[PDB]
Amino acid sequence: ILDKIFYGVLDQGNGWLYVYETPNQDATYDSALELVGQLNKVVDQLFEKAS
Amino acid sequence: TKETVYISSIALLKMLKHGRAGVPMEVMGLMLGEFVDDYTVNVVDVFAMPQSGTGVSVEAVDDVFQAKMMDMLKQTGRDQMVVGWYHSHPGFGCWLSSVDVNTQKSFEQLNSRAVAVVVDPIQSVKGKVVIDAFRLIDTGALINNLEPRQTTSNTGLLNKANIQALIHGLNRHYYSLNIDYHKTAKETKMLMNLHYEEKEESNLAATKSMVKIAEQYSKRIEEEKELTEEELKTRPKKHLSETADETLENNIVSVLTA
Amino acid sequence: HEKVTIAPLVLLSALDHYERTQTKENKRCVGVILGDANSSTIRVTNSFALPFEEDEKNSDVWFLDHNYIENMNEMCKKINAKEKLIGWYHSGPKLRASDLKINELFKKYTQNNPLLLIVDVKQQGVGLPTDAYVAIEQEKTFLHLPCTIEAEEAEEIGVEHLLRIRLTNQLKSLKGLQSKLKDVVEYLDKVIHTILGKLQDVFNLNNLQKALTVKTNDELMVIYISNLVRSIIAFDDLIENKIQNKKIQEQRVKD
Amino acid sequence: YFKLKKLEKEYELLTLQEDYIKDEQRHLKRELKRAQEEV
Amino acid sequence: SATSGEAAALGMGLCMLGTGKPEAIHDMFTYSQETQHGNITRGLAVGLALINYGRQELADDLITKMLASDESLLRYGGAFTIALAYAGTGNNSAVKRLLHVAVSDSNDDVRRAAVIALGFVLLRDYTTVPRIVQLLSKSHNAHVRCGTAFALGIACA
Amino acid sequence: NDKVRFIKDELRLLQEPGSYVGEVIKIVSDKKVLVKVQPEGKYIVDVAKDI
Repeated sequence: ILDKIFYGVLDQGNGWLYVYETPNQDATYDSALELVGQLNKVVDQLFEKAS
Repeated sequence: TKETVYISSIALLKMLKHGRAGVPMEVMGLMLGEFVDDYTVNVVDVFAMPQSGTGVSVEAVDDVFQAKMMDMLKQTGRDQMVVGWYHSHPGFGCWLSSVDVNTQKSFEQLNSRAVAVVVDPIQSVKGKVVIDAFRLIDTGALINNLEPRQTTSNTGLLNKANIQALIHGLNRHYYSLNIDYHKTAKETKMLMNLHYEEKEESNLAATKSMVKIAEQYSKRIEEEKELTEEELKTRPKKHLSETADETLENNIVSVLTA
Repeated sequence: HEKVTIAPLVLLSALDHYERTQTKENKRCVGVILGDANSSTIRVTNSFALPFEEDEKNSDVWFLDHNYIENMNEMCKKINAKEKLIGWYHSGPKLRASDLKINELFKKYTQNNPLLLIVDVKQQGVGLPTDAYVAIEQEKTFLHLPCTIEAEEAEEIGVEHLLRIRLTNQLKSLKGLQSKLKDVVEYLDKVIHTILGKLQDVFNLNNLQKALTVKTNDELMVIYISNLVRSIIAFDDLIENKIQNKKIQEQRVKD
Repeated sequence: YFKLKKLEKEYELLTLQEDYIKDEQRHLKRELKRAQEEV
Repeated sequence: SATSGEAAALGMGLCMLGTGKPEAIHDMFTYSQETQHGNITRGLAVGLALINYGRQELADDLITKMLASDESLLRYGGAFTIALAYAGTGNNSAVKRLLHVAVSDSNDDVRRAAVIALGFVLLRDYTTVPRIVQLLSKSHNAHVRCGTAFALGIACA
Repeated sequence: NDKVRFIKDELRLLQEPGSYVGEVIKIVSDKKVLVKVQPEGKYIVDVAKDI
């Protein structure tokens, strides 16, 4: 489970196994977060030389 | 001098299609319509003449095939006689050759009001058809020396070389003209059919983009990230603005599906 | 299915023959189409006209010229040798019961299944009211095919010379709803078969659209998220221009 | 009173030039389509 | 007959100057659409402007009917009706009509008749004439720029 | 508005034959410069009135 070979989850109370593994979605978080970091450095060069 | 030559909307589409037979092979076809005095040439219907290996010469005209087709056009509602013929000169300007002078002269005894039109479909791809006409002289407004062709206006001579040098000196087989088009109220909506039949195609393109909505925005966001680094390393905006325009069209239109 | 494409040269040819043949009192003008039906997309690059006269009180009297069929062979074949007769067209808004007998006359000249083209001369519709039908073995039925506009150098040049989103579709959806509504009203008045079979197909396939609303809004917010990251970029093309315009103003003051 | 009504007509003259430019800016985009595509 | 019909249309319009007869407004407008001659139809459209002289807002009935038609000749004479009726003392609503025709119709002659008519409505004050003309002098459509030259040759001449 | 006049007037610039390419070799007191064209030979033309 922690090695990320097969995503799953156990139950140690009753001795069972539930559903865990689910896929991801692109163009939402990972794609948008990388754009925020790039646009933050570009805007810093705008007002710097504007004054 | 100049005059006003009216051409129907249906005649322009047929002349451009006839000139598509071939670029090196010149095409020629007849026309139909009426006249108002000597200052108005009305072009209503056009005729398509068969091809000839002589390159549009005086001997390339067949009067037997002409008489058989014009008699059949009377049953189709054509009461107008032949107002002239059009000859395509692709790749060159608007001018008359030595063959066109001898060819047009042979029709002076038949119809003295005939018009020789020079169309250039190669240079017409810009959205405006470059075309010129040349008419014989039936006189009656002229005789020796007079001033026919009322309402001289719009453009000048232009054309290319030969027929531009002499205008009022020799008016017989060549002189400059203008082109005009007259359309009615019903003919306006005829060309408006380009844009619920087309409504199905609007939602059809949305069906393919419905499963691809994740793949379409994946390429747009990753492209805006690469263009952002190029703007930061410049210390451009043209390539970045083009990507945002495609994203705007893929968003609002996609909302319209709901 | 196959596709049908009508060039604007054929469109204006059929629409002009209304006033040329002096057609009035709700009559029709029967023409002829020339194209290549061998491919999957039927494209008609040429069209002509034929004399047609039919009585209003008598549907068994119609005139057709079969001699003009042989006259175009001595002309078109000497220019374009690839032009053949794939069918004919009509200038009437709606077809009549006489079109079944017209197919018997043109079946000998046509080398394939004749095409039935309908062109509305009133121009009272939205978009492209021109429709096409293909007569096959049912006895016989007419299979409809979508009609498009030919895009070529021999057309668009003349179109652009003479002449020069959802709101349009809203008026198109009203035509489909009012067509089925008026058909039921006329049916109940004349009484108290293929329409009744296909009518319930729409009703059972918009209350059903509300079950996916939970999954519908999942991708709708992504559109606004895509506009949010784009909105920040929109200011990047503005503020940058303001900085460039400010440097231009500083040069104009010193002038 | 005479000079007071002169200012009211000046506001209409500014409106005539303002309403025409707002309409012209939208029609210039139509001429750009006939320009870059034709040349 | 287009030769004898062209001069026959302008002869009736010269007698309708000033007030004239309102019955000739609908007669010349109806027979203009039923004539297939260019010179006769153009002569009737120009004659409609000469019927209403100094009418100002009273000519709006003819202005609307001429601008509603799709004929390039009828739309051309519509600008002359505003020029003659609103000549001298003008109105803010008459200038807006001349500006909308120049940006709507694609005819280079109709667009030229709009800027020429702007000189007759400004005859009240010759000081504000060059303020309007200077904006149309640098524009496109050289056919329109040819009419803007007479704009200073009408009022301030 | 200027973009409309610049594009329509470009037809005169496109139909213009253009200009050749050469290099300066020597000058004289007559205000005539010797221009050496790379494919062609040398030519003596008149200098511009601006410089």
